Parts: sequence; C-alpha cells; structure tokens
Amino acid sequence: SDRVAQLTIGNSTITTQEAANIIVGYGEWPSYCSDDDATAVDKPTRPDVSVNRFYTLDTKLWEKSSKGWYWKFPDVLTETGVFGQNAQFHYLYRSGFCIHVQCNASKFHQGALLVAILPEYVIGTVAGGTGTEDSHPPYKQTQPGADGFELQHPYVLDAGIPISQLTVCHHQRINLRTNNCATIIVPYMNTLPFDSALNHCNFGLLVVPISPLDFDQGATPVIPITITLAPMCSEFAGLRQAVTQ
Amino acid sequence: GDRVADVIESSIGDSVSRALTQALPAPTGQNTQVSSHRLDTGEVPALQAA
Repeated sequence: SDRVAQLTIGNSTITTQEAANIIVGYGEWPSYCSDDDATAVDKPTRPDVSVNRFYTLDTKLWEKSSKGWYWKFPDVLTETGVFGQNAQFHYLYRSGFCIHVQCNASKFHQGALLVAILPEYVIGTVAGGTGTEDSHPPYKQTQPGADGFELQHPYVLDAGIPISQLTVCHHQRINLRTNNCATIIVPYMNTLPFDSALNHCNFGLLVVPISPLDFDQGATPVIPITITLAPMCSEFAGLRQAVTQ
Repeated sequence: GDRVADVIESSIGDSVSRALTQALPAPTGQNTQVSSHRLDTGEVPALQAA
C-alpha cells in the first residue's frame, strides 16, 4: 500500500516493491505557465508524451571508497531524445521533474545514501587550497551532463556549505535494509517563468553515502546506482536553429 | 442679421476644434490575445503603405 509503486508517464513504466514513498517537492506539483506569470507572447509547444517520459542516464558504482556524485538539471537531457532536440531548437524552457534513483542490494548488505535536490547548486573550488587564487570551475564540472561528476569534498558539497543541513531541501534516503528506490517530484523553480536549458541549470541532484557500504567477502561487490528521471509539464518557446551550447 | 445663403451656410467662426483622435486610459501595457493560423486571401495585415 506504501512500499509498492508504479510510476507511469508516457511510454515508460517503473516498478518498485521496496519503496518508501514519493516526495512532492515544496508541496507543489508541477504545473504549466499561467497567462499572468507569462511575459513572452509566442505560443509554446507542449509535447505531452515525447519528452515527458522516463530517461535513464548511466550507472555509478557504490564502492567502499566512494564520496558522492552530482548531476545538473536540465543539462542531463540536452543531448538525449526528443527533449534534447526541442531544448536545442528552442530558446526557452520550463519543466518539472520526477527523479527516481535505483540501488539494489541484499539483506546482508548495509549502507545509506542521501538523495537530495539542491536548487541553484553553484560549484565552488578550493581556491588554490590557500584561498589566494580566485580559481573557477571549468565547463565540464558545472555542466557535466549525464555522466555526472565526483565530489572532491562532499562535507562542504564543493560549495562551502555543510552536507548536514542538506535535508532542508528535498531528500530521501536509500537505506538498503529498508528501501532501494528514492522518488522525488520537483516543480519548476526559478525567478522567471521560462529560461534557457543550456545556459542555466535549475537544480542539482546529490547522491552521497553518509553511512559507508559494507559486506563480507563472498557477496555481490558491485552495487550500482542508477539515475532515472522524467520531465513533467514541459514547455518550449522561441524557435530557431539548433545550437548545443 | 444674416440673409444671403452663403452666410447662413458658412463655417466661418467655427471656433470649436474638430479632433480626430481621443485619449483613452492605458494604465498598463496592452495584453496579448490568442491567435491561430490564417490561410485566406484579401486580408493581409503585414502589408502596409508607409
């Protein structure tokens, strides 16, 4: 009644038998842009099923020596399917998301992952270590795509802010003795009603082990983490040639 | 008094200013309305005579 879930959107369907629940972000479900909030006058295209569907990015391995990974939205879908063509062919973009993270393990495995949504996850750097260099992150760290990027210092989230207060955003846990899926539903969060998908990323998705993975020699040592995500209430406006960046 | 007809039917002394336009209130910018496709003849609003 609460540990089982089927998520159907589009031509896609996820099953889970070992769920917790669904987190609906900031108590707002995704919606479409009202005529009061809108400023642009062009008619937006609303492709219902060709972009609002579950996309599967890649698979990270939870090892003992893991530190964490982050993915930036909507950068993860700007080279993938029909979404990443409407987003390149258009200038404006608006959508929510349903993120769904998968990690399966046995009943003889232990560990926990914090799966959180951090809006406007701006990436800082070590500043040379001494704090004198005003270094900056390259493009393959702020918009790393579907491959994601490995956190160097996950205590401060590579932004000088503590991981411990990160439950103030959306989150779930994947505790392997309780659940193997983490489902968060995110609305469109920005000061503007639409924005560019290639220049601006609305939020980040952190997957950090707070408790480390452990097992005894003989069990399956490959414990994959798979990110699977669906746009929701997508909208595109301002059509011109396809530019990638 | 006026007797001849050219003087009775005269617009001399019409002090009232005849205005074509009228000032209406515009407290906000004009709203945009919904439009669809047009595939007819005769009605061609893009063509002007400057």
